[PDB]
Order: sequence, then C-alpha cells, then structure tokens
Amino acid sequence: QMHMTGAFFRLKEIDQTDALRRIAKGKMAMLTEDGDQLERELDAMYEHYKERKASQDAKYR
Amino acid sequence: NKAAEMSVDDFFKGGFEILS
Amino acid sequence: LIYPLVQVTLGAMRLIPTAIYFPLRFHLIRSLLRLSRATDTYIPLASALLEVLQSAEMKKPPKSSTLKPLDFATAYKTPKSYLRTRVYQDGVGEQVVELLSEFFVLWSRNIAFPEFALPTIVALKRWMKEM
Amino acid sequence: DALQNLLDSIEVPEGWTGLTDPNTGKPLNLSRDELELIRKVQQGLIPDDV
Amino acid sequence: EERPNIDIITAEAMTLAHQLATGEKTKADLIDEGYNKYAFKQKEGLPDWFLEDEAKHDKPIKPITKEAAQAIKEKLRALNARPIKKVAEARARRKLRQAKKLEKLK
Amino acid sequence: EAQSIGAKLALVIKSGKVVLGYRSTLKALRSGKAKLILIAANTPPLRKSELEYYSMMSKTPVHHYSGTNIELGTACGKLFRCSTMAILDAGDSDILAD
Amino acid sequence: KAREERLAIRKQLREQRKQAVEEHIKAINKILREAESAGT
Amino acid sequence: EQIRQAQEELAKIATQLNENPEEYPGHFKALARIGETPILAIQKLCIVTQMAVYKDVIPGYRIRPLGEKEVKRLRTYEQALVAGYHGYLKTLATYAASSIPEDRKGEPISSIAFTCACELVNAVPHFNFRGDLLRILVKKLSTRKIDRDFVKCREALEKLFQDDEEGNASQEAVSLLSKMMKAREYRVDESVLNLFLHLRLLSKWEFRTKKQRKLLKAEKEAQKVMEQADATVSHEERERIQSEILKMVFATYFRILKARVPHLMGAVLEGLAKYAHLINQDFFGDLLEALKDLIRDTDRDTSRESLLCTVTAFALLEGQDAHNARSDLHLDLSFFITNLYRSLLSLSLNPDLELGNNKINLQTTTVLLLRCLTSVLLPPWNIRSVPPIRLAAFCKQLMTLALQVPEKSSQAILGLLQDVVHTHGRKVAALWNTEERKGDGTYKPLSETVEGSNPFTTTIWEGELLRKHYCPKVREGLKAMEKELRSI
RNA sequence: GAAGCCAGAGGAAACUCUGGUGGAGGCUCGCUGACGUGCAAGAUCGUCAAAUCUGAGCAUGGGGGCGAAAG
Repeated sequence: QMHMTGAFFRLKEIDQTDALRRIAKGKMAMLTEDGDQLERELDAMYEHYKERKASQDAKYR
Repeated sequence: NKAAEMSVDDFFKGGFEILS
Repeated sequence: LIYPLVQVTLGAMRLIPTAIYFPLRFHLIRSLLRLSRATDTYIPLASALLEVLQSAEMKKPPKSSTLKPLDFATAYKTPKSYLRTRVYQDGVGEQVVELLSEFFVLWSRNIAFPEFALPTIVALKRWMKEM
Repeated sequence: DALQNLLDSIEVPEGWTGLTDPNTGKPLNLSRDELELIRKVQQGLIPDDV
Repeated sequence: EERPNIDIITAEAMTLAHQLATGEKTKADLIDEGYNKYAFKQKEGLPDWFLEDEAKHDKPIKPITKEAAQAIKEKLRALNARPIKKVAEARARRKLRQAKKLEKLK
Repeated sequence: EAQSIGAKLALVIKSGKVVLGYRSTLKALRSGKAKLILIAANTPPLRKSELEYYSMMSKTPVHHYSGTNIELGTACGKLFRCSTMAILDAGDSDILAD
Repeated sequence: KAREERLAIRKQLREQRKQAVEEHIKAINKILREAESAGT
Repeated sequence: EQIRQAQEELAKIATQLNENPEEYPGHFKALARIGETPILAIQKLCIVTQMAVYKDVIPGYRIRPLGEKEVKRLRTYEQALVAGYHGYLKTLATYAASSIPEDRKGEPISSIAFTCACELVNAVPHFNFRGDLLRILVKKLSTRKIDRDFVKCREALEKLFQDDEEGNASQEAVSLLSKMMKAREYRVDESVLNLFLHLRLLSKWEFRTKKQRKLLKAEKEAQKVMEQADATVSHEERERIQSEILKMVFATYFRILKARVPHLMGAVLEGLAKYAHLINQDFFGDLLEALKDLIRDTDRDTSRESLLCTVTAFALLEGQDAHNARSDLHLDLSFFITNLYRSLLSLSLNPDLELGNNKINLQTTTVLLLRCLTSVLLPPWNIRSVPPIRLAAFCKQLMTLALQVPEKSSQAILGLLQDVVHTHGRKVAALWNTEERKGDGTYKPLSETVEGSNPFTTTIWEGELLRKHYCPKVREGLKAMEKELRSI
C-alpha cells in the first residue's frame, strides 16, 4: 500500500499486418521594384526590436 | 422567531383547513 | 364548523371579482353577516365591500338608460344591458351602503369600534374626494 | 430623473464635458459636429473639408 | 443581432472641448488654428518605424487646464475604485501609521 | 473483465507452470518454450520494448496487463511486486484458448 | 487530565492514519481472497 | 447498414487522434465530410463524436493565426484543429436553430446540439471562438419559451459564471446577455437576470549532472521573479474585468428600472441589494435617492412596487459596510420609515395581499410587508436602541392592520408583534396598561409622521375584536401575545 | 522523554495494558505596552514590538499632509 501511494520499438500498430510479416522476415535495411520585400524585412526587425525592448520589464511579460 | 417563520413565502398557499 | 364554512364562503366569494357576479358577491356577504350577527364571531367584510366600491364602473360616468331596476334577491349574474347603466350603478350603490351599515352596526358597541372603523372611514373619504 | 443621472454616471455620454451650461443649468454636452471638429484638429488630417 | 463614436480620453482633447463649450473659441477659430505646420502631413502609406518615431517626438505642446484634467480622471474612474470597504481600510491603515509613529517617539 | 482475467491467472499458476520477474521471462523467451507474456503498466518503456522485441522474434504472444506491478502480484496471489510474467504451461485454464 | 489528553491526541493520530488507508487494505484483502480460491 | 460503416469510421478517427494526434491532421476534415451524409442517424452520431474528440484534443491555450521538422508538423496540426473547430461550431449553430418538431423517435438533432454546446462551454471556455459557442446559448435564451433546452442552456451559463476564476469568459457572456436584453426590450424570462446573481467574479534522489543542476538554479530564479509579477498583474486584471462587468450589470439594472418592466423589478432590486457594496461610495447614496423617486412615482400592482423598493432600501443598509458608513455617507431611512407608516391603513383594505432564499424578490406583498416591519422593529443592528415612539406607533397601527386582513396575514402580524413584545417589553407595555397611559396630549391616528402621532396616549383596544375572530389560529395567536405581556 | 519497532496478555479487529529498544520536534537547567473588533452599559476574540554569536568584504532604506493606488 505504501509502495503504490526517439520512440522505442512497439508491437501495437504492427500486429495483424503485412508489415509484421515483412519485419519478422528480417532482411538488412538502412535509412539513407516597389520595395515590397525590403519593406517586409524592415518591419520584421522593427517588431522584434519592440518586442525585445518591451520584454525586459518582466511585468510586460 | 415567529416573524421569520411566517415570513417565508410557502405559508400562504391557500389550503383549506377541512381538507387536511 | 364555523372556520371551514367562512373559509369556503370567502373562497367562493373571491373566485373572480367581476361586475357580472356583483349580485352573486352581494348575496354571499349577507350570508356572512347573518352568521356573525347570530353568533358573536368577527368576519371582516370591509375589504370585500370597498373592493366593490372601487371598481371601474362606479368610477366611469354612466350612460342614459331606462328599464326595470333588477331585484337583488334572485340573480346570480348581470344581464348585458347593465354595463354602464345609471340604474345598475345606483342598484349596486344602495347595496354597498346597506351591507356596510349592517356590518358596522353589528360591532357598533364593542370597546374598539373607532379603530375597527378607522381604515374604512379614510378609504371612504378618499373615494369621495376622487369622485 | 435620478435613474438617468445614475445611467450617465455609469456610462458617460459621448459629448460629456463636466461643465454646466450658463443658459440652462443642465450639463453642457458637445454635439456630433463639434466632436468631429475636435477629432479633426487633434489629428490635423483635415483642417477643412472639400 | 439584426458612424464611429468619438470618445475623448486625452487631457489636451478635453481642453479643446472645454474651450468650445465655453465662449472662448468658436468653430471658425478652431478651423483657422488647424491650418498650422502640422497640417498636411502624410500618414496613409508610411511604415510604422517612420510614423511611431514622429508620434513620439512631434506632439504639439499645448497647455492643459485643471478642469480638463479633472474631467478625464472622473471619466476614466472605474466603478470599483472607491467601495465602502476599500476606503475604510485606507483610513484604518492611516490611523495605524500615526499610532506606530507615536510609539517610535515614545 | 478484470475479475475474469484475475480468475484464470490464479488458476494457471496454481496448476500449470509459470515464472515471475524480468530475468526469468527473458530466459523463458530465449528458450522458445514460452506461451504467453504479461507486462505491467508501470514497466519502464525500455523494458516494454525489449520484451516485445524478444516476444516477436519468438512469436510468443504478449498481453498488456491493465494494472500496475503491485496489482499484478496480488492478482497472482504473491505478496511481492511483479512487472513481467511468463506462462509456460496453462495447466487447466482457458488463458491460452483465446 | 494529562493522561487522556495525550491519549486523545494518540487516538486522533491513529484515526487519521486509518482514514488514509481505510479501503486499500480491504481491496487487497478482497483481491487476495479469489487468488487462493481460484477454480475449485 | 451504412450506419455500421459510418460507426467504424467514427471509432477509427477518434481512437486514432486520441493515441497520436499529430501524425494525422486530416482526420478533423474527415470527421466533417462523413457528417454531410443525408441520413439523420449518422448526423446525430457524428455531432456527438466531434464533441468527444475536440474535448480530448483542445489544448490549454489559444493558438495565433500564422499569416505572414517537429515545429512544422505542430503548426500544421494546430491549424487543422482551429479550422475544424470553427466548422464544427457553425454546424452546431445551424442544427440548434433548426426546427425542433420532428418524428417522435426521440430527441431531435437540435437537442443534441444544445447538449454538445453546453458541454463544450463548461469544458473548453478558454479556447478560441468562445463567442460563437456562447451565441448559440444566448440565442436560445432570447425566446421566452421554457423547454428542456432552455433549462440546459441556463444551467450551463450558471455553471460558467460560478466557476470562472479569471473573468474573461464571464465578461464576454455578460456583454452578450446585456446586449440581448436591450435588443429584446426586456421581454426576457427573468431567469437570465438571475444569471447575474451567480457571477463569481463579483463575490527519490534523482541524479543530476553539473550542467543540469545549473540550469535548474537559473530556472528557479526566473520563475520566482515571474511569479511575483504574475501575482501583481493578476490583481489588476481581475479588478479591471470586475469593473467592466459591474458597468454592464448595473447599466442593465437601471435601464429596467427606468422603463419599469413589471416582471423584472423584483429581480433587479435583488441584484442592486446584492452588489451595491462593490461600487463607489458616492454612488451608494444615489441608489437610495433613486429608490425614493420610484416610490414617489408609484405614490402618484402599485402597492407591491413601493414595498419592493422599501425592502431593498433596508436590505441595503443591513450590510455591515453600509452600516458602518451610516454617518459618513448620510444614509437616512427616515423617508422609508415614514412612507411605510402612512401606507399601513391603505394596505389593510387591499384585497390582493395574498395573491401569491431570496431577500427582495418575494411573490407575496404580505411577505414584503413583514420584511419591512422586521427591519424597522427588529433590525440586525442596534435592536435595543430603537426609539420607543417608533415602536409604539407601528404596534398600534399593526393591531389595526390585523383587524381587517385575511386570516393568514392577520396571523403573521400577530406572530410578529409577539416577537416585538418579547424583545422590547417595557417599551410597549404601557400600551396595554391604562394606568400607565400618558396624559400629555391626544392620540392622532392620521398623522403625517411617526412622532407626530402620540402613541403612548392611547391604549390597544383591538384585542376585544380579535378574541372573537373566526380563525382559531388568530385567537391562539392573540393569546400568545398576552401570555408574553403577562410574563413581562 | 514522542513518533517508530520487538515481545507477551485481553479483544474478531479497531485498540487497551505490561516489559523493552529508539532518542525527536519540543521544553528545561547552569550565571508589558500600543492598537483593532465590540451594535453594550464593556464581555469575548484578533495584529504588532521586544528576535544564533562573530572576523573579513558589500548593497539598499529612512519626513509630512492629500488620495482607493497610481501618484
């Protein structure tokens, strides 16, 4: 009573499938003008600067 | 006491005291 | 059996307060006054009588009509001819005066008559002022 | 009415100024044309129409 | 479910409105003063970094009357700023501070 | 079917062959004679993946027990925790019928 | 008085411990009952 | 049948999204198309399953529009979630507004839509499109027709108001309710007003490496300064939203009073009495003045409205905060005490005294009269500092009241004066003793003021009529009062 | 001298008692004021002040009234 108080290999979704037959068979396998763009870049840094300058308050955050 | 007990709305239905 | 009797009496009394059943309502008062006079029990009719007096028809001016005044001893309803008739509003007018006097004369001797009649007096002066 | 005063206090009218009109003792309220004029001047976009 | 309301929240805006309500400056006077150096400045298609810079450094300097300042404070006052409870604690907090200060004197 | 699975689990060890614990079931799986494997819910994920891998390469059926290792041991009648079980002989139970 | 006061605190402490594990023990005891009963 | 095939797809999608939702962002659209099948059987099943899955997958935060590998897949999954939820709410709205009467094979599709919408309100209020969800509920509450769906929508909003701890969900619903009430010209069922009364806003050695230990130390300091700032911001935002709701709640209350909606004034006055202590001091005196104007207007049905305001006025002052601010804020109830006094004679003649946890909204005018009388004669505060003249004036007038009222009303007043005699005693004893009668004037029944009448110069004579009253309860009630007097 | 643990007796147990082990918070030993509440003619309650020693380095604070705080 006191005691009770990137993914790994898993057989759940492979069971009952032709994939299981393939995997269990076991062959070797390896995995092998108008300034629109300039303006958009400029506004991007302005927002980043404003956000960075406002985020050093810790009450704004 | 008595004033509060008679002040509740479910005192004044209209039930006749012959049909208890 | 006095308590159950006047309970159902006032119940059948206050079913629907309309002019159609004013003669019906008037008779139920007379039954209550007789019971109170023979015994010595108090039955409050002051609200019942004054509710008669404060209805619409005795406020509204009447109409000129001529026919036989109705005898208030054999009617349970009002024929449609009497809706704004001078005769009807007079017919009830004598009645409301009569049962008011009968009710008040019963308790005209007990120690507490002036307080028993005070709210009715104020109401009647008020009604007279508006009329 | 007292109720109207409470409503005005809770939600101030658009032309509310807090002043009292000398001609009629009731509070002085701006009108729509006046409010547009303050809006125009404080931004300066349109000093005069047309 | 089946015009933009102009709501004055600025002290200088309240001041100009007060001058119109009073017989200080008329409608004609306000139009004339609107034709100043700040008039006819483009804003429609200009970037934020350009406009926000001017808004910070190009605010006209105008006097503010105390009556205009008070009205803005009254207009922006919240409905729960001064309840009976909150005012009571402030006075109670006040009496303690003098009471404690009197003790440091003793 | 929590009562049902516990009922057959009690009988299978009371009559048939069974081993308990992670080290014993790996030996059973390596032997190739195992018939059914039970894995507790709180078993570490690496241990779950390891057992499922050996079970596949032996074609030993695997069942994921709903409860924890504690609930598994008591269901088996033992007084100790048990994360993994290997059933070698059903005895007189229908645990391998399905 | 000191005898019951310390006893009363002891009773409250034991009651608190019992209320924490009031049903886990019975559930295990119940689950052990069909364990050694099984199919007979 | 095709329903079995549809059921299989429903089970497939829902379980598949439960286990690993990121891998299959298109199941949300898959739940959509199979819902446009034209059989009502699958449509009912599809709607419920969509409710089930969305409760499972909706996160604990809103997600912004993008506009402008593991990061990209999360973006696609979240965008699919919003698009499906927006489409689901549109389908729920259409079905709810659809015609209810159908074949008596069970509840219609509309009833399930309200069930689904109510569950989402109490489960995921924080998520996006809360207004579209709340608009379904409010649209149902703007019809004045009580049915099962109407109660269900009302119960959902009751739960939301009293479980909202932040305040954003409450504010958006209050704005919707206030706007709908104005748009309907206050023809609502007064259960929607009672929703305002429910607002809660208005009331094992794990080993750690050298670098792992240094990161946690940095994280703890960052969390500490953030927690302090979060505490401060939470107080300001809570107070600000409270002010916004108080603005909408009180504005609706006053606009009902100005238009004088007969079936809502009882509910409004309960709200004013409940929430007056949450607003500014200078507005508290205005509430009393506004009450006086309503009474004066009715002085120009009508008896109940004036009694409703008088009950509210005393209940306003019975609060502890208002009681301690009596002297400071100039809250005098002398107007209401006098007005209640001059109305006692008229109320006797009124025949509709009986035509009927709340403190103000009570259906019986006799009950309202008793609440006012208890406030004047048996206040919660300073019960044994009440002026004796005020006690005597009402005691004499109340025996006169008891003479000419229905049996139960007379019994209620008789019981009330039993408590008054018991609690005060010698202050009213001289009224029943002729030798202790004052001889410094004559009794004035129809006085304009309580003190103007000379009530200690008279004697209670009404016992000689009430001893022969037709109701045994009244006779026993009268005997109860004298028994208390004899024990004084 | 407590929880905890061991043994024995009564009890179905919960527990009760006895004999031990254990040595913890805690307690102990050495050379009074200001306020608040008070719904009465002041009862009962609540807040604060008196707060490990020491060397070498180092930082911040301080008055008044007004105001709900922000100021």
